[PDB]
Amino acid sequence: TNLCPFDEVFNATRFASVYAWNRKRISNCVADYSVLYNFAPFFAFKCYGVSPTKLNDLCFTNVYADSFVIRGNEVSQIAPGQTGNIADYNYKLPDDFTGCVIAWNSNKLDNYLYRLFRKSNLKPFERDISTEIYQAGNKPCNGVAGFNCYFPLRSYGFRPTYGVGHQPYRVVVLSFELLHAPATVCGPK
Amino acid sequence: TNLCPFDEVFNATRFASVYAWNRKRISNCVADYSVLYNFAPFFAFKCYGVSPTKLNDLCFTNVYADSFVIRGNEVSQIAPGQTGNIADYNYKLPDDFTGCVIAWNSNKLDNYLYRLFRKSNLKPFERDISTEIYQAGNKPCNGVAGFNCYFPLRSYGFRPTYGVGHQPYRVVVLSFELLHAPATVCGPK
Amino acid sequence: ATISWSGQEPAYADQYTGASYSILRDQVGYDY
Amino acid sequence: ATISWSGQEPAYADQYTGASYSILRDQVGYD
Repeated sequence: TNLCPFDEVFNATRFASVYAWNRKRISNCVADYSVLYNFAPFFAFKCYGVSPTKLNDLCFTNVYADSFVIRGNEVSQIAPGQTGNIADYNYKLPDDFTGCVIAWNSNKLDNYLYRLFRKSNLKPFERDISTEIYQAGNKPCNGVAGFNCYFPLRSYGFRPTYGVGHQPYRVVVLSFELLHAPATVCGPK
Repeated sequence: TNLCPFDEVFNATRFASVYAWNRKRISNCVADYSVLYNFAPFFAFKCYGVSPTKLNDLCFTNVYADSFVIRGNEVSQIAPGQTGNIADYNYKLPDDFTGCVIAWNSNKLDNYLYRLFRKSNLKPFERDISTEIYQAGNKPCNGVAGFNCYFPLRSYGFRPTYGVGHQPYRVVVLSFELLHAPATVCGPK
Repeated sequence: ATISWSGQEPAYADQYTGASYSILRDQVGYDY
Repeated sequence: ATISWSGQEPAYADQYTGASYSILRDQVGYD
């Protein structure tokens, strides 16, 4: 019993942005992977490292799930560390990290935001919710937009039939964290 | 002897603006290169290739002077072979021309506008008036100001008692050109 | 017809060796 | 206070590729 929400947090309406995610910890519960492992058609799957066929057996201290609506072909960027504008600015997964990502296209379901380049490369696992002015030029722009003054974030709102490769994708990342002295959170019996 | 007129164009009451700078063509006449230099105290007479002799020996087919206004720390870009949209996005001179640049202060004398992002750089010697809204993002602003959509023009403030760097003074660029149909020239006294 | 190139578990409908996967169910999975 | 590379005489009060050094009667130029 006491199944994790899983489906609810995955079938959730009004999905969040991409530059500003919402890391949700999943607390002590018994989580069957059948609904995630097997689904309605489409709904691609891309799981690295450790595989469910033995996660059904072993136990994990705790897990985090993050959700976002990244569009385009850059869904390849969520993979072992690859240099690409999405990766180093809309956060990069660490190489040693062995969680799994599941993506599928969203057109029937769907004004949205997309993070622009930062002043420097960014380490994994920190949010960059931030509205300031990017200082490209040596001349301190220190205010409203001008030469080398770019306000981050972009949009693609209301884009029906923009191209089969351009359709709105959405993807979710799961990370299994094993802190010292495990407590709970096992597989189904 | 219909002396070639310079007092009216330097001592003009309404000096116009850098956004819409009044190009003034001067017809055939005889100049007095004595008032040109040693003008009112303090001024700039930067030029490239000007010895007074070859000015006074003979005069040329025609001349198209230009006049405009900027603050203190931007007289670098009016000189040719320079970048910086502070003046590049409003003016630009070729590397081959041989005119002069004249500067004089107007703090005592004194709403004015400022050029801002333009779709692309302009060659030497065009004209651009544009109330049409500029865009730097993907969403078409197509109307009033919005995300990434800004008013294409900006003011100068002309605030008195501002800093020595942050005060305006005006500039006239003088171009001497000899063109085709040589049988017009110009005659010394 | 999906199929898994990584030596095991073919997949049926109605590249590169990184690790264990199950991908390319849609048309996004490949690059060429 | 200002040395002219062209060798012509500067004007007495009471860095780029330029030709005439009958200039710099003001504090606009120089570092």
